[PDB]
Amino acid sequence: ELFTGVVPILVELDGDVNGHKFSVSGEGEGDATYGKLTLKFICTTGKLPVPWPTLVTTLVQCFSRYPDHMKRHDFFKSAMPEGYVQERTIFFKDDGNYKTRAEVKFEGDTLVNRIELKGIDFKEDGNILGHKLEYNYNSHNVYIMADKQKNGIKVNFKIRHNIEDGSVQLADHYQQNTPIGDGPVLLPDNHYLSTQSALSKDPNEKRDHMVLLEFVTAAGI
Amino acid sequence: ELFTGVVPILVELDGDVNGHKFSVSGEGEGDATYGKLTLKFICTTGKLPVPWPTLVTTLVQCFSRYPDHMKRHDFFKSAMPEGYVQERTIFFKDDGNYKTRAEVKFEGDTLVNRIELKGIDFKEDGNILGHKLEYNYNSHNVYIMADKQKNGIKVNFKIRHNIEDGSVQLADHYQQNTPIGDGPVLLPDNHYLSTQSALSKDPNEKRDHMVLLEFVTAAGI
Repeated sequence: ELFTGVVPILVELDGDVNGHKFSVSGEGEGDATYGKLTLKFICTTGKLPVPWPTLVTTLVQCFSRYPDHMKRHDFFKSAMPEGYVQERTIFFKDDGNYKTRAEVKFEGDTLVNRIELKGIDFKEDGNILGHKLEYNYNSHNVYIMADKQKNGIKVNFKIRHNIEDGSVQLADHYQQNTPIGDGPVLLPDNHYLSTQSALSKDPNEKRDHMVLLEFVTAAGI
Repeated sequence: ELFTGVVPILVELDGDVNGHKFSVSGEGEGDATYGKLTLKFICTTGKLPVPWPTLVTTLVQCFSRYPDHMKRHDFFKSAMPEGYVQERTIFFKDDGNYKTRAEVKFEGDTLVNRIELKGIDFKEDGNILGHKLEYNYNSHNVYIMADKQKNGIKVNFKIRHNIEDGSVQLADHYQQNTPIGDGPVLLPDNHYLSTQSALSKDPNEKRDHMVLLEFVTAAGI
């Protein structure tokens, strides 16, 4: 019953991409029982140097709806409330790469996801730094597998960001999660997470930001 | 100022696919100024014979946010409140096809979209009738062009529905819209509509249904 109700969420990211330093603070709430996520992110350091869509996977998979018969495969919720470290190496096809480390744990009533991001090799003529990506999102299947030795899971999927000239920027994701505590955690059978995401703005919001709504449901078992 | 506020929406579809007759009633509201759409659809004839995702494009493009400098390209809103007839021939790659005719007009305070759908050639072993499609949606760019002679627009795009085995069902859309009134309507320059859609369920909803949230913004000018 840690996630049985609507849980408040706080996201804090400090990043660095080709020297361009910035920060993003996010607020929202998620309903696990429904896999619904509702968040708002403001770029507290001015104008975001990178497209908002490229930070979507970075800025809380524990809010996924795991159907009843899969509750024994929910590593995310089983690491709570102590948490898990989420690391990723995301490769933007024919452009730079992001390296992010984040710890997502409960801090009282709020589920907090603190992250650090470093991105490099981004061409200044590229989609990413060129800001040639459209403000929208597709739906992908996120693949999970247990990592026995490390006592976590290995996750992996490819994101397809849309470019304004009907092209598609691919972004390969290499993700790993380990619990932060020493208590046993649920190591799951192979399965994926079907996730849908939608980006919108906010009229009454003056600062640079992104509104993100997202639905996630576990499957493959 | 017909669409300046939140407008209520009513969708009514009666369909026939390979003989399987059914009806879908939908309710919701849209905010044009924001391009946000929020609708809920119930299958009033029992269990929907076709996957809910295949009816998404069928079940009100006048709720798109047309940035200020494009208000002269908004055919949809310029046909109001009298309306427009929206016809489509959608071809499901390697499977059947849908033929839908719908009139969408204002009926008092509510924007009503009444539709008739006939689908044929759907293989019983196919994705569609086989219900092998996942309950989710991608984002596509809907292409508009004026149709001088007919006094409307020709619209066209391809939808990529996801299949549970990481495949992609393509669905070619051939759409045409003509005003219902004889007053002059705005014929637009070529441009597209960037649309994002997300499907979800509803806990307190017992009947067969689909919850659809959708963001649309005009571009290409």
